[PDB]
Amino acid sequence: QVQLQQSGAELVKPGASVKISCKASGVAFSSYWMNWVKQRPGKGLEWIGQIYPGDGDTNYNGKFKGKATLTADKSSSTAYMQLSSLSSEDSAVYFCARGFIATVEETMDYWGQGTSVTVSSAS
Amino acid sequence: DIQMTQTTSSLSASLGDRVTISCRASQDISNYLNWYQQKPDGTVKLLIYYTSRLHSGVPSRFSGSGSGTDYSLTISNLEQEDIATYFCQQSHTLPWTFGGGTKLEIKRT
Amino acid sequence: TNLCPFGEVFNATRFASVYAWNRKRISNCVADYSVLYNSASFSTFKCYGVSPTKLNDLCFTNVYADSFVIRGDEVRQIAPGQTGKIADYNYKLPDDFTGCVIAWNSNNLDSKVGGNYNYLYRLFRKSNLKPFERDISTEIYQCNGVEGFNCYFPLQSYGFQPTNGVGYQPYRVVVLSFELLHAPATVCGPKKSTNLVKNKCVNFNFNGLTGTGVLTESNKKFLPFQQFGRDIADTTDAVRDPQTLEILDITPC
Ligand SMILES: *[C@@H]1O[C@H](CO[C@@H]2O[C@@H](C)[C@@H](O)[C@@H](O)[C@@H]2O)[C@@H](O[C@@H]2O[C@H](CO)[C@@H](O)[C@H](O)[C@H]2NC(C)=O)[C@H](O)[C@H]1NC(C)=O
Repeated sequence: QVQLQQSGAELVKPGASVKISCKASGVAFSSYWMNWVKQRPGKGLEWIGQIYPGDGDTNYNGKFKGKATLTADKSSSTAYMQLSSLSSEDSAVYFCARGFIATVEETMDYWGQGTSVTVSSAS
Repeated sequence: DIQMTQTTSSLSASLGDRVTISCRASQDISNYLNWYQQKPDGTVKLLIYYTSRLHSGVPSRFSGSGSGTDYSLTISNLEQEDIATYFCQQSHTLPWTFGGGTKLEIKRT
Repeated sequence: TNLCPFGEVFNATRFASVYAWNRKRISNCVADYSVLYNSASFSTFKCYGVSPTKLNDLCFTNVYADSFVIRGDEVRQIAPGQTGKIADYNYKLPDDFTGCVIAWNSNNLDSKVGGNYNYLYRLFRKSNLKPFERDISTEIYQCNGVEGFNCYFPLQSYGFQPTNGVGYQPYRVVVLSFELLHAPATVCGPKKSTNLVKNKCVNFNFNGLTGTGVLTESNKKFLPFQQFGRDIADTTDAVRDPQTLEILDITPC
């Protein structure tokens, strides 16, 4: 079955860096775009970025350019997302989706379970 | 980037009634719009692509229409599991944007 | 009964460059191309050897699909008997070309804000290339190394920015080629076959071969690959039923 599984919730101190893995099972992971999307609670979806595992082609949103880094792992078929210079506003739910092509456009057909990341200094 | 707007932030409807969710775009995007549905638990799945194509496994009670800069998703008969949040996302220009999302409720206080 | 994909031909997240046009073979399927009328609303969809509507009633022996991406205003180069960089240096069709051409705008998919660089094309070449010929070699054409006076790099990439006006936006092109009615059929649409009737004047359609007559049992012994029977008059005498393997003679009414 086409399954996109992600890691659990993350607790990150501000200013640190965090890695999120999205692993694809039952998919030719190296032939379709991986789109990463951010959702703050009560706010609309924000398209963070997109990577092509086949050759490492990446397209980054202007707002998130440089802040987030996307890498591919062909062997384990996993897309890694690295967040640097975390602040409290970055606390959100991050989704990984597959960019299928309907011969005219690109659509995010299959979506992951979503990783909740919270940035704070509480115990 | 293309500005994506949903006029109705939320709406309440009864079971089995046709429900229309609008989506207005700042710039013409032809019919390069996708409708996604997110369950209250957080699970999200594709619903409609290219504004009229029904995705695999999706009940036929859903439909899409529109052109130019205005589109709409229509539920012919609302059912209990259809209660979710619907997002319209463009694909005309590379910085893709999602709508504000519309949440459905039952007619009650 | 098999359904050949048409997915990795059309539904592909990254088409190849024109100079390296991707070639695919399709065989042994119920090619229900009926999706291709309107599943994408192509800008150009033109067919030479047969009208697109009639294509559901023709059975082929081989189907080849060529997928690539070309500059917008250059789509007209894809027609047979044309001239120019695209039609002479990296892709050419025969004059008697059959099969047909589909092309649709793909500005959103292929264009990049900073200028796409995956898509290349051959600008310099020693001489024109024969139809359906692919060249990938990247030596320097008119000189050592890679650069110099008249020592120019053969391949250049379109600056596919989204802001480019119509005629510069990248267009995705898929070209189908298939032979008509000389070999055992391999690819064609449903044309759901009915029961076969013998010794009665009926019309018949066997693997695209259409006619009218009376079908009778025959003792002629064709070879395993032999399908059609012919006379000195070059008419169709005997044909072998595709479903079950026996030979039937045809007699005019
Ligand atoms: C291009 O693909 C579509 C498939 O639609 C979706 O594609 C992927 C996102 C996949 O993960 C699934 O969610 C969907 O199937 C083809 O259109 C449909 O294809 C399916 C085959 O499973 C078929 O059941 C439907 O009837 C097709 N039509 C619609 C309106 O859903 C389309 O055919 C593909 N392109 C070509 C040229 O074949």
